[PDB]
Amino acid sequence: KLVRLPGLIDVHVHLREPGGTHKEDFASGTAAALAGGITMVCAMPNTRPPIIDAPALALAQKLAEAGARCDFALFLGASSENAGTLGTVAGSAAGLKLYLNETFSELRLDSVVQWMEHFETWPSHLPIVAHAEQQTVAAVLMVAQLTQRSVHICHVARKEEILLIKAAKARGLPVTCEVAPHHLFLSHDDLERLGPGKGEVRPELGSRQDVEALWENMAVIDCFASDHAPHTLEEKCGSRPPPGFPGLETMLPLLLTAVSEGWLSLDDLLQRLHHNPRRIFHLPPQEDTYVEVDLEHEWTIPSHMPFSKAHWTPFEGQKVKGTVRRVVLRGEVAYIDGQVLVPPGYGQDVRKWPQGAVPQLP
Amino acid sequence: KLVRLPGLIDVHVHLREPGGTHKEDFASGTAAALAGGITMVCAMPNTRPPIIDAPALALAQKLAEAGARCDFALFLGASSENAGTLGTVAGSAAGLKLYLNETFSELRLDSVVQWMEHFETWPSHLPIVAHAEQQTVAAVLMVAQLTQRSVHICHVARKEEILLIKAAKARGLPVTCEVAPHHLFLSHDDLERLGPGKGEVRPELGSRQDVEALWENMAVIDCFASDHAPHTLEEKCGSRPPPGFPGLETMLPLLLTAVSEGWLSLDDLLQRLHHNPRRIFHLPPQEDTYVEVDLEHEWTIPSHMPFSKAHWTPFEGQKVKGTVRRVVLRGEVAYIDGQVLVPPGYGQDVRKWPQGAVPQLP
Ligand SMILES: O=C(O)c1[nH]c(=O)[nH]c(=O)c1F
Ligand SMILES: O=C(O)c1[nH]c(=O)[nH]c(=O)c1F
Ligand SMILES: [Zn+2]
Ligand SMILES: [Zn+2]
Ligand SMILES: [Zn+2]
Ligand SMILES: [Zn+2]
Repeated sequence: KLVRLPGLIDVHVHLREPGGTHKEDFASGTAAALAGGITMVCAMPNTRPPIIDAPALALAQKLAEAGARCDFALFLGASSENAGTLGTVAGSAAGLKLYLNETFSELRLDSVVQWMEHFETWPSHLPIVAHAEQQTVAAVLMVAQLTQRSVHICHVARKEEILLIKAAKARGLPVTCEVAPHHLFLSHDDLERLGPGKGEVRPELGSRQDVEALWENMAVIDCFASDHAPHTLEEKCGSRPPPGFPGLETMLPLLLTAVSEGWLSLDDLLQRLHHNPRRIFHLPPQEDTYVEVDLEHEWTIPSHMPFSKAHWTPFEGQKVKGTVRRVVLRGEVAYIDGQVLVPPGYGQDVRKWPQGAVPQLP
Repeated sequence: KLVRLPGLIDVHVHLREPGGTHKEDFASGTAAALAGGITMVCAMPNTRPPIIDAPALALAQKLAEAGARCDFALFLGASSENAGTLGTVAGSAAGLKLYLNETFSELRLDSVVQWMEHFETWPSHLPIVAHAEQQTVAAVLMVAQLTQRSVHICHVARKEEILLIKAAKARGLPVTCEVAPHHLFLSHDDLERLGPGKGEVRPELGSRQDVEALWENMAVIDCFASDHAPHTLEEKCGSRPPPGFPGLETMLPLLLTAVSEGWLSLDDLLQRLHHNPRRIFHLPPQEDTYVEVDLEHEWTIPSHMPFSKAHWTPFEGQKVKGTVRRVVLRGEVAYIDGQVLVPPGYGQDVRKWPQGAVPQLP
């Protein structure tokens, strides 16, 4: 007996096109998405060139429209130079992403005053999300209150962070957050197995106490999002390993295993992979779209999942219960039992749908 | 310049058919809904006969399918005799409604043990909502924790109640709630104008401090819902006035006025009249459905709105800014500038849509 789920949404993926297509491209990454039961993705802007101006966004839109197999929205990225320049294209993006900790030079902000400038100039009705670790969570929350608007915290990974967000919500502050599967299912205990290269990720893997705190505070977690961050094994095992894990193909099997174990309910999962992503990012419904899963099938994650060009996974060897059997996207069979059946280019930019525009006052 | 909104959802209406059709019927009440920018309603079960068994639900479904002009789901009602008997029809209903304070004999529960029995036997994946005032909020929350499931509190009307819910959410308990417009825009101060008959409503009108507490704690309010409770003027002004206000045609104009005044944002409104209703009750999207509003037009609420058979309103004389200009429902023009253009029977039972079934484990 298969269970029908709505089309799931991952609001945090890195699809590496343009400029890193040996790691992933729209076609391979959205294949990975569909195989993971994900029918809509929001793609981060730290590509090469990064999506920090209108020409780069225009290029990325065409690459995505030609390569994506599932539907998508594209983030714009904040830079030290583009505050106040994005007004005409802001509504066409998923939102604005701030890299407030480590990143490459083009996305680095050197002063909290630059964060303030972005919060002040980005249209107030559109989403802002932040990579903000440890005290940076408190700092960006302060900037949000000074400018009287909301903020969404990406990949919350620590007891410290979820408890700060919990306190902020108790005071009625408009903050939401997401958690990635590696911060719920991996910890320091796994670093010996993974090694120092494979294990590199930002936010880093937490302690067992961090993991337990995120589970205990599930009510504070608005979304799950993979932070699909593909790099090849050569790169992860080399002399300057880049941080990040691929995760699209493993995130739903891991969470379905947790559901089967009673760690959270099926509704808890669907709030965090469907309803709350929709409502935080104003993402439109997908007509005739659904995912059929088998909650009985037991399997062991292999050394690499079939589709991501990363060709490795930190979850190798984990026993899971739950698998994606079939995905229907806008009335076409998109995935069955390991076979992707929609071509590159089938996916669409949801921000161009009339129902995908963010409502605003005139 | 008109603003396009998604199709709004009111999860708490009384449409009085069967058995009170001089007060309202599916056709007139859903006309009122469309004129208020509402494209989907959840209808309460305290009709005559009340919707407390499978035959009554079957009758109500046909009456709604023949009379409704917008889409709908129908609540089942808890009784002293039907716990453990609703399993085969539960998934076809909006949810289960508990009347825990005043109601008529057929829906009265005489013991908290009967509440426990309903929480124990109603399928755990389906919604339960409660009329639960003052300490009854705490009592039903206790029953929800004893049975390890969620509950939704209807029309929260008091500082006492919203602060108790706030405390429950801070402890991570699965509770949501709704607030009706009369508890945000009317108070004790209005009882002299309204008189003792018109002013009868349950929950009663609150103090200015109650109203201010609900606004201050907007972050705790998950949904707005009208509690559209129509009775004729003759009945409201008679010797045994029934409690309740009509509200479908006034609720969005009132809240749009608040948005124009800066009391809450347009997003705050759409979370509470669209996204959160969807996700709490697992209600499906409506394809090709949207509402165009004019946020500039100033007008004064008259002595009766055009469509509700109640033919009166407690908001008479309130100055509002904001009006519904056009409603499109599933690709047909449903309402323009005071004219309803879809016939009785156009509306459908969303629980019969494949996307409208509540996901559950096998
Ligand atoms: O793009 C990446 O690889 C990446 N990887 C990470 O582990 N963290 C990031 O914040 C990031 F942008
Ligand atoms: O149906 C009604 O009129 C009604 N009216 C109210 O004012 N409160 C109720 O709880 C109710 F069921
Ligand atoms: Zn990041
Ligand atoms: Zn990332
Ligand atoms: Zn009630
Ligand atoms: Zn009611």
